[PDB]
Parts: sequence; C-alpha cells; structure tokens
Amino acid sequence: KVRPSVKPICEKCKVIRRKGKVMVICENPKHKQKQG
Amino acid sequence: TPMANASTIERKWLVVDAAGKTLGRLSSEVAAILRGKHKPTYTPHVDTGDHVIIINAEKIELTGKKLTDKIYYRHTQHPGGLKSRTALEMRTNYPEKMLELAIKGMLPKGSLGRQMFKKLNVYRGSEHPHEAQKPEVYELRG
Amino acid sequence: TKGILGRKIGMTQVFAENGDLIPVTVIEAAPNVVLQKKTAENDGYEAIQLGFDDKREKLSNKPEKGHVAKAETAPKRFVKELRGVEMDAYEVGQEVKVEIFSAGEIVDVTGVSKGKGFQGAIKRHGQSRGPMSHGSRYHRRPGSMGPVDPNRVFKGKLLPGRMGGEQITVQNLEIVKVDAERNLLLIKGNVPGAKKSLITVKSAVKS
Amino acid sequence: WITRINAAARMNGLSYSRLMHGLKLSGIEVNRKMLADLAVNDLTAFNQLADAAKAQLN
Amino acid sequence: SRVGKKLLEIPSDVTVTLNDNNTVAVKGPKGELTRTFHPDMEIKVEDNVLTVARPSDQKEHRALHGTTRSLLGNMVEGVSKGFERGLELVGVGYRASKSGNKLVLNVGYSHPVEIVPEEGIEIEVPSQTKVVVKGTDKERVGAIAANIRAVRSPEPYKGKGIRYEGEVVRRKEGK
RNA sequence: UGGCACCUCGAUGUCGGCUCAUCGCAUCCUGGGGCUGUAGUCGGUCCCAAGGGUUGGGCUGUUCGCCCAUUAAAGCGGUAC
RNA sequence: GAUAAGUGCUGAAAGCAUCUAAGCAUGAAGCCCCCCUCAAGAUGAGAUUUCCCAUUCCGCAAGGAAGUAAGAUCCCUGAAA
Repeated sequence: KVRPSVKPICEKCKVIRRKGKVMVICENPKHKQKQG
Repeated sequence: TPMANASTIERKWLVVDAAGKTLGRLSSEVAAILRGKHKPTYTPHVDTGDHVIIINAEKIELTGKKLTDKIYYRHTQHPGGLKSRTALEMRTNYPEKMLELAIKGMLPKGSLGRQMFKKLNVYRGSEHPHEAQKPEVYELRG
Repeated sequence: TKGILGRKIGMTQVFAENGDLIPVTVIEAAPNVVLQKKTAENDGYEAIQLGFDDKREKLSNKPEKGHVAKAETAPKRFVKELRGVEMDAYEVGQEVKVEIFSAGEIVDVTGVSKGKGFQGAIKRHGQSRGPMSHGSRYHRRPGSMGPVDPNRVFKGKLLPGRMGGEQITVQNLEIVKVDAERNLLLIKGNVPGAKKSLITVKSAVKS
Repeated sequence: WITRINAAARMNGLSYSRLMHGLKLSGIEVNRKMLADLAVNDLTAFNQLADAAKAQLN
Repeated sequence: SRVGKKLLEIPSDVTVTLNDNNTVAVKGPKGELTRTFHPDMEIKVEDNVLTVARPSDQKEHRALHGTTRSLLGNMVEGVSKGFERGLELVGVGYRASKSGNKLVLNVGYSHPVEIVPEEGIEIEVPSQTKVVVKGTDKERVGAIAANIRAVRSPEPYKGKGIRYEGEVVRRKEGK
C-alpha cells in the first residue's frame, strides 16, 4: 500500500500529486500507492 | 567634550497602526524607536527613547505557511513539561503577547532593556485610554 | 444552584424502611442571611455573600458592624460567596433556610481536614519499607534521589513534611431526612473536618 | 560619533554613507566625526553642510 | 477546447446583480444564490452573456478562469432550475418512511436512524427504497446524499445498503 | 562485538537483588483505519497513535536458562549494573 | 472546539477525468476546555464593601519632631492546631 517506489502497474493507472505527494490510483483496489 | 545627557530628556507619545504590516517588519523599527536610535542626543547608558502605543494588533499577518508552521514553546521547570501552541491560536487569542514576544526578542538584555520594554503599550481593537497624554501619529518608513 | 453552611455535630445510624442500616452525619445549618450582591457591570461577575452564626458585640469591630448595616442584622461570624446562582429571587437581608433542599437530592460537601503535624514518607505518601532482617540497615526512609547525569534533583521528589489541614471536596452524597424545626440535615457517608467546623453544602454539578 | 551623525543625517533625507561620500566628493571637507557631532547637537550649521553635499551628489 | 475562455450563452433573465468585484448576487425565481468570486480575477458581467478574463501567468490564473466560470454557470442555472439525487435501499427490509420533514431509516442497527434535514433542502419519498433529495445548490445536495449513503454503505459479499440510483458496485464471490 | 587510544585522578569498584524513579517509540494491551487467499466467529499483514497499564512461585547458579499457575497484556531500549 | 491516519463533496489547469490547485465537510484512550487544588513578590504588585479624620510644635523651603483616632500587639487561660 505504501511502496516508496511508486510506479504504474495496471493499464488504467494514473499518477496524481495530491498535497505534494505522489499517488497512483487504479480501479483495481490492490494498486493504491503513496510515495513515502 | 562630547555631551552626555541625564535628567534633561524629553519623551513623546506615538501611535502606530498595525493593519496590514508584516510581523517582524515593523517590530524592528518599533524596537529602534523604543531604544532611541532616532535622536541625535542618543546615549548608550541613559535610555533616551520614548513611548509608543500600538492599536489593531489583531490584523497583523504572516507569509508563506507561517500561520501553521510557527510554534511557541514555553517549557516550565517540571520534568516533561514542554507546552506548545501554534501561531494561529496565538493570534486569535493572545495578540498582545504575540507582538510583545517579538519586540522583546529584538531588545538588549539587562536592566536597561527591561525599562525600555516597560515603556511599551499594545492594544487590541481601535481605541486606547491615553488621550490625556495627547499622542500623535507616526508613519513608519517601511 | 443553591446552598447554605453550618457546623457539623457527629455521626450515627438510621434504619431505613427496608430495615437497612446507613451511616449518617449531622449538620446544624440555622438560618442564613444574604449580605451583598455583585453584578457584572459593577464587579465583573455575579454572586451573593452569605452570613451565619452571629457573635456577641464585644467580638466585632466597627467596619464589621458597618458592613451588616444594610441587611439590618447583628454581626455574623462566617461569610463566604457562592457563584452560579439565579441573580433574582434574592435580596439583601433575606433569609435562607434548610427547606431549599429536598429529601432525595444529591450534594457536594467541602471542608478542611484535620491536621496531622510533621509526618514521614511512609505515612505521608504511602511508600514501602525495607526488610527488617538478613543484615539489612534500611527500614523506614525515602528512596534514592534520581540519576547521576543531571547533576541535580528533579522538581517533584516526595519527602516528609507537614501533612493534612487543607481544603477537600467530596461529591455525590445523598440526603436522608430534613428536620426543619431544629434546622437539621442528614447526609449519608463521611465528611472532611473535625467536630464543630464549617461545612459548605452545595447542589451537585454532575461530576 | 557615527551613530549620532547617522540620526542627524536621516533627519534631513539622507543616509550616513551617502552623506560621507558626498562630503568627501565635494570641496574635500576634512572635518572629522567629532566636530560633526558637536555641530549636530548644536545644528542649523549641520544642515548647511548637508545641502552642500546634496548639491554634489547630483 | 478550453472552458476558461470558452464562454456560453447566458440569458440571465433572473435578477443578476453584480456588486463590487469580490461578490455577486445572483437572485431569481428559485431563490437567492450569492457568492464571492475570485477577486484577483477580472470579472466581466457585461450585457446578458458575461465572462471572466485570464489576466496573466500560467499555472494558477487558468485554473481560476475555469473554476470561476464553472461556478458562475452553475449558480446561474441553479437560481433558475434545481437538481436532484437518487439513493436506493436494496437489502433485507431496510425501510424508510418520512416522519414529517425528517426521515427515519430502518437498517440493521437495533435503534432506528434519525436524520434531521438541513433547511432549504427538500426530500421526497416515493417509496421507502427510493429517496430523492432536491435543491438549488449542487454542493448541498451532494453533501446530503453523501451523508445518507454513509449511514449504511453497501458490501462486496451481497447487495445491501444504500446505493446511488444505480451506482456501479463491484461484487465478489467467496466461501 | 572488535580496531584505535583523548581528562586517569590519593584510580577507567563490572554484573544481580532492595527503595524511589524519569525519558525515547522502532506499539505488548486499550482507541481509529487500508488491504486480503476477509460468508459470519476467528484471523493474517500494513498505517495513525506514548494518556494510562504492563504477575505470584519452584530449581543452583549472584548471572544466563528451564519450568508451575494466572492475566486485557505479562513491550523493547537510554539515564557512568 | 480544532485535528492525525482515513472517507469525502462540487471543481479546473488538461472539451474528459481527478480529495485540491479556489472553496466546503466529517474523523482518535493524542491536543485545548469541561472536574479537583494552589495562585496579584502577576515589581504588569489587580477589583468591591465598610470605618477614621485632616491635630500640635520647629523649619521662609523641602522637610523634621510629639501626642493620637479607626485598628493591633506585649502579657495571661487553652486546643478542632
């Protein structure tokens, strides 16, 4: 869930910068990652 | 041959409005006025300054994210007693000491410094109870 | 809120309607007279002063006799304030009696505990002894005084000293019976203080 | 000495540094700082030198 | 291909009143919808069809352009016509009557769920399973619908709880 | 744990018990959450959290360890054992 | 009352999307109050009520002496201390 190496896995994954922190969100629940 | 002064000093009363000014960008010229660096008869051991009164202390402002960044620590003498409160609640609840802390920080240390601090006056709101002394307006250089 | 003050008499027992024994304490009360009124504009807050248990003339000076001139009564021995009351229904010189309390009400009681003098660590703070045999030379004395590094003793170390005789509050006490003819109150439990002391009896403020 | 000169010069619309540069640049006033302070504490003669420097600063 | 400068028609037949820069009073038949719009921005309420004006800069004034124009359009449309939200109650007899303006839920919790509606908003109950909230402000309707769904969210092992009038719920299968 | 050697002073007494304790969080219990190879009951794992709490004996050995009976739990470390 | 990890509403930059860049919410035995005690030597020495009266001598001067008023203490009988 954290994985300080944030990187897309799914083909629909997107990279977001909420609150100055790198995020990834996919429709599959097992993909959320926070840079940190 | 240079002329020192004692018991021949004359004081004045100045009103300073702090509406949009930065916290530390007026509390330095105020300190300079308090010490008395703007008189040609300045003397380092006599306290030749004059009184200032500050109104509208609630309208001072910070920059960046200092409204949540700055923290004030006041450890007592008991073990583990390190208290703290952020700058936002400091301004909303204790504006007077918020300004007084900075002014006192930029003043010399010792008995003379304590007297110089004694001659300061800080108020919230817009009115002051010193009309008998007939104060006058001062426009800070900035 | 509400409340009066009096003295304390002793302890006893009472058999309830369910033939059950309950300990009891007796309060003397007697009528209380209001002496002054404080207002927000004049004083900054709202309160009423109370007077109780008048004394003879020789035991009062002139300011004291002047103060009670308005309420039109004799000088009184005890006076104290009571905050949070409804500011109406109260006039200077009015009488306040024991009927203000009902049989089943809940109350807090405040007093001053008995003095105990210079007491030691074991009794004053409830510490432990050392062994009394096996070649031990440490029985009833305070423990170590902290580490070595600070080069000093912390603030908060516990040592012998004068014990007792301070102000204490005990909350959530029931009332048993009210005896208006003799001006009596019957609380249930114990109460801080020696016999013939001053006890404040105020209505409960939750906890 | 320097502090008192600075205050008096600021009263006139200048700084100490600019006033000193103008004085040394104009007519080589070789007056030191001590007599400058005496002329400050007893002024209206201090101001004349200030406008003398202001003239050459342009 | 850019909303910030792409204006659209604004009949604004309502009593659109433009006060000083950092306030606009958009009143009309439905009600009074007022809000301060970004002051730093150059508000341009001219004739009937109004607009905004990106002054300069790259990463903030464009966002301000888009956001302010969208807010103005939504306010104008709301002050003339409102919008609703649907929430379903599929599950095991989760009833929902309407006791007065307030409504009571009958979900698995032992005690019934009471929800006091905020004023200005409207709620209608065609059936105990269908709850429709209506109003003139999108934010308030969204907030109320969010609260109602947060009362009892659905689950992945079965279809129960509150929905969003046909929300796509992903269903799992397990032992 | 070594390597190396700066204040060794009429010494750089090192480890276990007793009496009193304080601090860190890299969380043993209690509070709030995300994923599960989570039908529930019970779990696993990962985040936020330092307010309070965190046991009586036998064996010889002062130490390390092995056991008996409980409890919500019987947490790691610094302060010249 | 304001929050942490979280869950969110409308919303652009980027015709879509998106917890955020504008803005608006909810959310812990943490935090600030609520409960009990001390507290104006807080030299920033605070407030309200009630008493006593503006005496007599020296000193042009500031001031310096003497009896007092309201009120206390010394001394004696004691303990709820």
